[PDB]
Amino acid sequence: ELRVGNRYRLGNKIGSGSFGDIYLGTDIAAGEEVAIKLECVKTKHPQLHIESKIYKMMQGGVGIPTIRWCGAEGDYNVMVMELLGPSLEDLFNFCSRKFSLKTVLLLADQMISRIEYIHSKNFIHRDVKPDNFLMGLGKKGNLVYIIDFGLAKKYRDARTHQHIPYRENKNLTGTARYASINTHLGIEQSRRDDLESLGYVLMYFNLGSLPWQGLKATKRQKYERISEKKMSTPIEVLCKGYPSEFATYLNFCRSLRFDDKPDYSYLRQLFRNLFHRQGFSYDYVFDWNMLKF
Ligand SMILES: O=C(Nc1nc2ccc(C(F)(F)F)cc2[nH]1)c1csc(NC(=O)c2ccccc2OC(F)(F)F)n1
Ligand SMILES: CCCCCCCCO[C@@H]1O[C@H](CO)[C@@H](O)[C@H](O)[C@H]1O
Ligand SMILES: CCCCCCCCO[C@@H]1O[C@H](CO)[C@@H](O)[C@H](O)[C@H]1O
Repeated sequence: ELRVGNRYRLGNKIGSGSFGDIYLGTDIAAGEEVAIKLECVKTKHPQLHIESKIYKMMQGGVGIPTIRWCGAEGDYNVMVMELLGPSLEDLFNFCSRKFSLKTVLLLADQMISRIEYIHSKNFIHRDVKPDNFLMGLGKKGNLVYIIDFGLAKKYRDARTHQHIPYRENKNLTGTARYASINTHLGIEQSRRDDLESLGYVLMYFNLGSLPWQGLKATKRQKYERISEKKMSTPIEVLCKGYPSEFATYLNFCRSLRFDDKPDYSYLRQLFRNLFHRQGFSYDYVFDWNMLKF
């Protein structure tokens, strides 16, 4: 039996994290399960304390995981969080890697709002991907949460709101599959890039895979092939067979200037108007609704 924080029983691994994997655990006192993130202290660049600080700054926002405890204990840095439900990637697989339009639009609405919230607190996320959105549990089972602040960083000064400077020659940060075109080009990430990535996530959900997925290969040619393919795929080819709003969303995000504040409301309204034009009911009945978590 393994214990951390003189309070939590450590269980088995439930997932990966940017830096440190995630384990199920039990809060022995409260008789409740929790999620426990562990980072090895001999890791080359320890990050967990920084990440926990970001979670603390995000607290109180809708769809932000609650921190219960953080501390170092011997060979591990430990972060204990409220347990959440499955990831959108888990649920996508459950659903045979295709979501209905209704589900994609219900998800888009919340996901835009999560990103907007992180931006409002002065950070960019930098790794918007299905694995980093989790559904809640119980009464919050239809709430989408955003997680993993391991790659996040400030994009503006907290007092003046002066934007970070434009620069280039940046190494890739985040998943190549969902990176913005400017991220592939080595441009410093900013708010538009989180939103562009979300655009690719929504098309991934619509399509089942993206055109730059499953390319094969030095240091390496794989990322270069992804970048080249993504950069040369016409939006209208990517989005063929799906409502025009998906291409409108992507063109909008791509046209944002480096320091522009995105019109989040416009983007949410694009999808909401479509939702209601289609005559969907906003009843939070997702494709996985037969699962009762
Ligand atoms: O990861 C889960 N919880 C979780 N709560 C967290 C709280 C904070 C953090 C943080 F990042 F440290 F902040 C991470 C967390 N991770 C979780 C709960 S259930 C599950 N996975 C399936 O049920 C499933 C797996 C594979 C295929 C299908 C799956 O379920 C379902 F429902 F999709 F079919 N994963
Ligand atoms: C909180 C409910 C328990 C979640 C169980 C889902 C576990 C499946 O998911 C996973 O567990 C694997 C082994 O099972 C690990 O090796 C992987 O890191 C992880 O993807
Ligand atoms: C309580 C009943 C819910 C059963 C949840 C099990 C979901 C298994 O999960 C999955 O679904 C498919 C079938 O294995 C596969 O295509 C996916 O890759 C796999 O991840």
